Formats: sequence, structure tokens, C-alpha cells
Amino acid sequence: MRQCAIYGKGGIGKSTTTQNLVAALAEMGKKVMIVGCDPKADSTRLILHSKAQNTIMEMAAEAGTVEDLELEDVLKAGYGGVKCVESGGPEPGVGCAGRGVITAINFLEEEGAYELDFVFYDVLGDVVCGGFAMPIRENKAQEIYIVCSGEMMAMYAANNISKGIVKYANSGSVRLGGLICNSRNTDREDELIIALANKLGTQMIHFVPRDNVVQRAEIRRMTVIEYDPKAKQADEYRALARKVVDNKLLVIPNPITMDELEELLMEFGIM
Amino acid sequence: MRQCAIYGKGGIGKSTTTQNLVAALAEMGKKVMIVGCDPKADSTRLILHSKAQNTIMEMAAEAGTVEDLELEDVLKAGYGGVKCVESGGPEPGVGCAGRGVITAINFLEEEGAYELDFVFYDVLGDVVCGGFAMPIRENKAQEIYIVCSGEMMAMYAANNISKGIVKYANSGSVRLGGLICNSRNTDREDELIIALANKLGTQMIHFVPRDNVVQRAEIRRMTVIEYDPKAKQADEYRALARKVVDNKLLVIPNPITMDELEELLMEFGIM
Ligand code: SF4
Repeated sequence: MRQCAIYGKGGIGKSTTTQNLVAALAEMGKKVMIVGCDPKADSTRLILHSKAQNTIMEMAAEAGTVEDLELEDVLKAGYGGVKCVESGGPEPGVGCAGRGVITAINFLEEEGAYELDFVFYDVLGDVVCGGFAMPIRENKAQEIYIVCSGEMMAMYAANNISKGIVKYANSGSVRLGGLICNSRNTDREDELIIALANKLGTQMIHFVPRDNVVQRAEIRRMTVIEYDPKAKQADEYRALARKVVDNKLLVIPNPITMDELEELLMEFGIM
Repeated sequence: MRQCAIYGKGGIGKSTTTQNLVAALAEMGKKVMIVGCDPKADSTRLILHSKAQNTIMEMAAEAGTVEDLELEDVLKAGYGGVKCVESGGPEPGVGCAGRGVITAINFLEEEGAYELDFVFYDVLGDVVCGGFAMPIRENKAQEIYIVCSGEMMAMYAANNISKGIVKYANSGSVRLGGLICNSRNTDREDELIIALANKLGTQMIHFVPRDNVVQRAEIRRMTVIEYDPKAKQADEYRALARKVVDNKLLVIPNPITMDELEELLMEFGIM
């Protein structure tokens, strides 16, 4: 079993890319589990064809504690047999995202859900703090893949996630597997992300293009793999899945300074 | 002295709106202090004409601890006498973003920097956790203004911040003074934000349009008030400032559910 975490800032289609990648993995015969560690809890909608999956936090609140919770309600099987579970966001203004994530992971481990080829933690990378770095810090995810784009905020979040990895890459076995470039139809975006990965010492594992079929499948609460298996974007997600399966470059990144990031953006025509 | 917090998700120009509002306030004769509570620390650049102001956490690290710091290096005066502080983001992957704010506010209180007509805490509202809600929880900010837009994520963040205000309003005195609509050139965006404010039990205090002069001023690292005083956007920021000064409608919000927000987006042609 491989423990991978997809990190990245919100609003760039990270969850859709994660779900389509997991669907492509399931289509290859891999038993994949998705754990959504996002407060929005949108990391399992496409696999489950659901408007909203009941997160562990909400069901614990309805049942008092996670101790009186059942894995059958917590964990749901979606397309391709993919198991789906939502950690649940913090209480707005009160709790930590990290406490919800660790509670979900501990409940899953106690219930025996992990006993699978891949476990993907879809973790928010908008802010890189102790709470959102729980999978990295508690040795829950060993391979970190960052979904980014050719915009200042996306690469800044990627660099901060790399800083967190570097913090926990010593006295720990968590490594950066690569960068997934979610295209935003920006010119020289793939080249910019390749250069950013080279600066970080990692690779751009795959460049995910923008396609209308992604939104067409998302209207149906479905992945591109399930919706149109013969689409070109399905082949892109299959290539990403194969490159993640065959990924051997797991490195401790070298985070860049702010000036280097601005220089990269100037070089590739963003600012 | 009025203690206010500008909350809101990132990527919608909340920081620029806050800095222009503070510049318009100082242009009317009010003594304002900006406390930047975002980890990326861009809340005081346009006032100070700086690429990036040195944050409290950085100086604490360079000087060993906060107790070896001086207000001269921490507190900087920019355009119109506005006093600028950056709280300092957490160490990526380790610290909590809300304890840097605790440290900054405590240090400013010991240094006597709070004894001023307005204090504005620019607080990021991407994730509404116990850390990022420190000014609301610790009773440091009494009036909350949420900068939002017609996009789904901005309205979701506004609803979550309203939930936090509700949690801390039945025990403290923190209230929501209105919603600031940061236009994204979306059709029926002002009407949608007005409807959201009416559902929350509050008001859309001002509609901030999109203007190129905002970007022209930001390139020069200054606000529109200082760059082009005779511009229309400067007048919009002045209207927002005088509506903030004259604001008396401070309410405990009524946060709306997922279905209500989705139906609001459906009504005005966004979903
Ligand atoms: S550690 Fe991060 S998620 Fe947890 S309360 Fe602090 S800022 Fe919020």
C-alpha cells in the first residue's frame, strides 16, 4: 500500500484532478481509498455521484463521538470500487482542521479500513500550518504530490508545502513525488511548472490540460474516466495514473525564496 | 478607537480593498493602524510602498524572541500616517497561523501601540479555524467586515466567517458590520451580494467595482487614494470609508445553509 497526499491551494481544480486520477487508477485495477481532509469536503463527490458525502465530523456530532460511529456510514464505495471518506472540516472559528483529520485517520485505522494499493489524502494547501500538515507530520502520507498552476498563489502554496515537507523530511520518510500542473489555459504554464519543479529538485509528473469534458462530467457528479472513457482527457488522467504508479523519484525538495519565484514568473511572462 | 477586522478568502483583492479603505480613512483625518494577519503578509505593502514588510515572526526569529524586539522595527508608518504591522505567518507545516496573531497583538499591547481612531486586522478567511478566528475569539476585533464576491468560494467563506461571528457573539461583543463586494465584473454580482447580506441579516455596505487604476496603483506599490486622488475608484473607496465610519448596524448574523447558498447562486445566474 502506498500512502500519497495530494496537496494544493483551492480553486484550481485539485479535487477534480485527484478524483479523476483515482478513477483512472481504479480502472487499472488498483484498490484506492480517498480521504478528503478539506474543510469544504468535496473530495469524493465525483466518485460517489453524491451531492455531499456525510463527513466524519458531522456523523460524530450526530452520534456524540467517533467511538460510537460505524465504518459503513463513514466509508462509501464509489466508481471502480474506490472507497471514499470525508474527514470533515473544523467548526467555523473554533476547531482545527488538523484535529478533524487526525480523528478521521485514527478512526479509519481503528476500524481497519486501511487493511488496498493506494490511500490518497486530498489535503488543502491554501495555508500550510501545523493542522493542515498533519498527514505529513504524523507519517500518514509518504508520497506528496502538489497540484499547482502558473499563478503566483499556486506556486507559493507549492513552495510552502515543500517547506513543510523539508521540515518533516528529516527524522521522517515523507518525500515529494512530483508536481501536477492543473492547466488554467495560461501560456507557457507547463514550462513554468517544469522550471519550478527543477528549482524544487522534483519533477512535473504530469500536465493536466483544460477540457470541457471535465465540466461535462462534473455536472453529472462524475469523473471523466466514468463519463467518457474514450475522451482525450480520460487518456490524460490514465497517463497521470500510470506515471504515479511508476513514480520512483521521491526527493526532499529545495524550497525557493520569494525573489526566485518572482524571477520565474517574470521569465515565463506572468508578472 | 474602533477595532475592526477585514475577513475574506484570498484571491479576490481583499488586501487591496482594505489598504485603499484605510488610505481613504487617513485622507479624512482618521488615525488608522493596519495589523496584517495573513501568512503571506501583503496587508501593508501599498501603504508602506514596500515589496514586503518585515513581519513580527521574522524579527522575533532574527532577535531570538519577541521580548528582545522594539516597536520601531515592528511598527511602520506609511501613507497618511497609517501605522502598519505584519503579524507574521506560521512556520510552514509546524505552527498555527493564529498564534502569530496572538503574539503580534500581545506585543503591540505591551508596546503601547494601541493608544488611534481605527485598528484594522486584515485576516485571511480561506479556512475559518480557531487560529484564524483569534481576533474574533480574543475580543480584539469588534466590527467584522467581510470582503467577498459573486464567486461560490467567496460566499462560502463569508458564510463560514458569519458562523464564527455567531459562535463568539453570544458571549462576546463581536458583530458583523456588513459585507464588502469586491467586484469580479460578474453580472448581477451586486444583487447577489445584497441578497446574501439580507439572508445573513446584515447589509452590503459597499460595492467595490473593478478598475484598471487599482492595478496601475498596485504596480507602483501604492493605493489609488495616493496614486490618483482624482480618480473614480478613489471616490468609491472614500464612499466605503465614510460608510464604515458612519456604520451603526452591527448584527449577529444568520448563516445560511448549503441549499440556501446554492439557490442564491441559481437565482442570479451563477450556478
Ligand atoms: S493549526 Fe492551522 S488549521 Fe489549526 S487552528 Fe491553527 S491555523 Fe487553523
